Amino acid sequence: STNTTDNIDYFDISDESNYYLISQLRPHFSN
Amino acid sequence: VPDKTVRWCAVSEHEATKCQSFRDHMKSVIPSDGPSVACVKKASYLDCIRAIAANEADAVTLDAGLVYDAYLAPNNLKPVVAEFYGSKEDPQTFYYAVAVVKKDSGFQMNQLRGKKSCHTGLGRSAGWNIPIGLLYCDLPEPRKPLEKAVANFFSGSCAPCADGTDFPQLCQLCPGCGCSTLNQYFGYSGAFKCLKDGAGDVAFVKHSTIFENLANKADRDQYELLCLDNTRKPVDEYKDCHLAQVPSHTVVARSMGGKEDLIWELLNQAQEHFGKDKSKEFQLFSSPHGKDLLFKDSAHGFLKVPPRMDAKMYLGYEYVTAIRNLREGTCPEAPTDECKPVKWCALSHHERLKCDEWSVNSVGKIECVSAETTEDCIAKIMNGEADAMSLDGGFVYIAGKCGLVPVLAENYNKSDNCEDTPEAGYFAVAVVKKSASDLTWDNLKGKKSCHTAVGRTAGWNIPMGLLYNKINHCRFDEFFSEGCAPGSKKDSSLCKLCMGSGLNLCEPNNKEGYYGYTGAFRCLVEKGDVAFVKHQTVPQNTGGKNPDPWAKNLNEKDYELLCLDGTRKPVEEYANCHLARAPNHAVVTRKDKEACVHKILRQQQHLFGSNVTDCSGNFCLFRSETKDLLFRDDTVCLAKLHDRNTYEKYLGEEYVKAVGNLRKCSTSSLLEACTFRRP
Amino acid sequence: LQKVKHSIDQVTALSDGVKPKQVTKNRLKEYYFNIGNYYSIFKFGKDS
Ligand SMILES: *[C@@H]1O[C@H](CO)[C@@H](O[C@@H]2O[C@H](CO)[C@@H](O)[C@H](O)[C@H]2NC(C)=O)[C@H](O)[C@H]1NC(C)=O
Ligand SMILES: *[C@@H]1O[C@H](CO)[C@@H](O)[C@H](O)[C@H]1NC(C)=O
Ligand SMILES: [Fe+3]
Ligand SMILES: [Fe+3]
Repeated sequence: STNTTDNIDYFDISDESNYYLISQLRPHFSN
Repeated sequence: VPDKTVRWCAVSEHEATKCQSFRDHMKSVIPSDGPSVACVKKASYLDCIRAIAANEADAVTLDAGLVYDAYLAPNNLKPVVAEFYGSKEDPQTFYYAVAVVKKDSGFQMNQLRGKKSCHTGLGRSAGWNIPIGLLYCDLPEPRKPLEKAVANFFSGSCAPCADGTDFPQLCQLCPGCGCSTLNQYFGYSGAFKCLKDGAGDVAFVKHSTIFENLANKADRDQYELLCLDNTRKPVDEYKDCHLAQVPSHTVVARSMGGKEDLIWELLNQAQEHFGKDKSKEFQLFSSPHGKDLLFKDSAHGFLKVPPRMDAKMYLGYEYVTAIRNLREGTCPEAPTDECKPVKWCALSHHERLKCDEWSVNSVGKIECVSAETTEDCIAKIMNGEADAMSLDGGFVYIAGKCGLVPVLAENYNKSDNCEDTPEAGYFAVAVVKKSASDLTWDNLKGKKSCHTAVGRTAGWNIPMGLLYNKINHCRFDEFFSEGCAPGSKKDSSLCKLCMGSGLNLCEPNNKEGYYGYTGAFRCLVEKGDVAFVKHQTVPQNTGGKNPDPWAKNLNEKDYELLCLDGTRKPVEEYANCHLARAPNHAVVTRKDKEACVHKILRQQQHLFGSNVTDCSGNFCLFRSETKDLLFRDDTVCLAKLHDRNTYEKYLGEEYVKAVGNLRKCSTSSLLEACTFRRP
Repeated sequence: LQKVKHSIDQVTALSDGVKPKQVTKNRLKEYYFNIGNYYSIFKFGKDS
């Protein structure tokens, strides 16, 4: 049945200031 | 709750107005996730200090002399952000306290009695504590309470924040003493206004005040300052006749709740945009309606206070002793015949037993106060709870930076005349085994290392300096696979090989089994590949001299100590294989207790020293149970130091340079805290 | 989920509210910038 993972775009990182969060989803910013 | 706004104190409506402007213009450049300012209004500084203590405010800026009123119980505040006053090329943390008077008034410092005086506030540094403390012991008894006898010494004065109901003479020039900018005589500009209006004859300010208020050179040409040795002097050469130096104004905060990182974030991002004329629109260090609001006008930037430095270390020992003896009112006599007993410092319960036994075997001249790590005990010598201790040169360097001098040294070679003869110092070696004959000083990478402790000479400085020349990395957990270096951070592998448990792992004291010289030798015997110890470690531990089980089976022959070129040479001749000369351990103390520690220790070592045989059944100061308690076990006598009592004099040039090549790499917080003092 | 719940609580918390009709121009600027930031957190939080 299910043996693999197709989606990875939940992985992310923010800045060192933790002010801006990047997503791998579109459009990567709330701004 | 946004939970990142920083509430703040304002004293009056002018400072509240500058607080609101500061809020509006600091809203712009910071993101909305970042910190923000909230303005809380109080009536004086004291209501603000109680407000921060009762969690209604978070920060305020005040003098050093009010930091002494701030860190007392139940307030328990702490300085967190200092500030510098010079140009950005040379930051100056201190500033100068001066006494500014009208021209040709015709009195020196001795003829000061009964003149009208203008003080900048009750308890502030350059206005109250330095001017009163200079002329303090000339007042007639009773000195207590202070401001009563000061109120009799002066014929009318203005000191803000003093009690006008209980004392009228302090509030004689000023109509009613008020702790605000709303008082026209409060502050640096207020005291100089008290001089300019002619209501006062002398005003006490800092050096920059007359340059701030006056812009015409003739107005600088009239007013004068009086000196310590009773001369007049013009104000432009203020470096010659300053009364005393003082630390900066400081932002205070709570001790536990803080919060430090958010104040430093906010004031840092305010500093880069608004402080030194970066924007013409808003100014951080000036305002049109009032001056000296929220900060000084003479400040030019902020500096972070390191996390080890509290208030009592921030003010120094001399200034805390001055404010305490001034507030209580003792005016000391100091006969040099008698001496109070010495408060020796010990650590971690294996030093305390032998210290207390020495306190009873001595008649009473030695008393014991203890700590848990040696960095706490150096600070405990600095504050005043302790007097002297014995350190190796790696910590005699640090305590030499903090302001301590070495008095006596330890000799490690027997002679008929050892007390007068200076010793050249012991050697630092690395020890490997015969079973691992493939080892070379050229290749130590990925091999297991054993150290004495972080910061010591033969264990840390001499090896990692040479390895710092070879690797060019500051970190040493990458070059070595594992090892045991006590005092390191818990996250490194250098604590992953050590042995003590539980929660006593890598604690730099005798609770760790691998601490010291002999403990590092147990690191080499049990789990290590190389050890870094002194050159005499193997003859003491091997040969069946230790009654411990691990050391009786060890032979002196099969160990071997490697040179720096790559040659493999045995233990009996250390003079072939030595990394560098290390200086001896020394006894350090403060400057004022130099003579008494000298006399008590020489008088004390003649009774309990090295000539005492039959050690069990009696007392020995130097002979210990193989753990080097309070001294190193091979110490024959304590050599007298004359003409060489300074860390750079005693330690010699090559070792000081060798630590100076490791200057950017050391991670001890106490060195950082003692190096913030230097401008 | 924490960001979504906080943004909903902030916007509804402003809709509780004192409801001022009159603001200053900079107050209008941080006003619109503020609530636009909150709704931005809501949209990004939804897709996440
Ligand atoms: C360690 O001390 C011993 C004895 O104190 C030193 O031996 C010296 O040997 C010379 C031989 O000519 C004598 O004249 C000296 O009187 C001895 N004593 C001193 C204090 O020099 C030995 O040289 C010392 N070794 C080290 C490395 O310090
Ligand atoms: C050795 O110690 C004993 C102990 O009382 C003392 O009498 C003697 O003077 C000491 N000798 C020297 C040379 O210091
Ligand atoms: Fe000041
Ligand atoms: Fe040492």
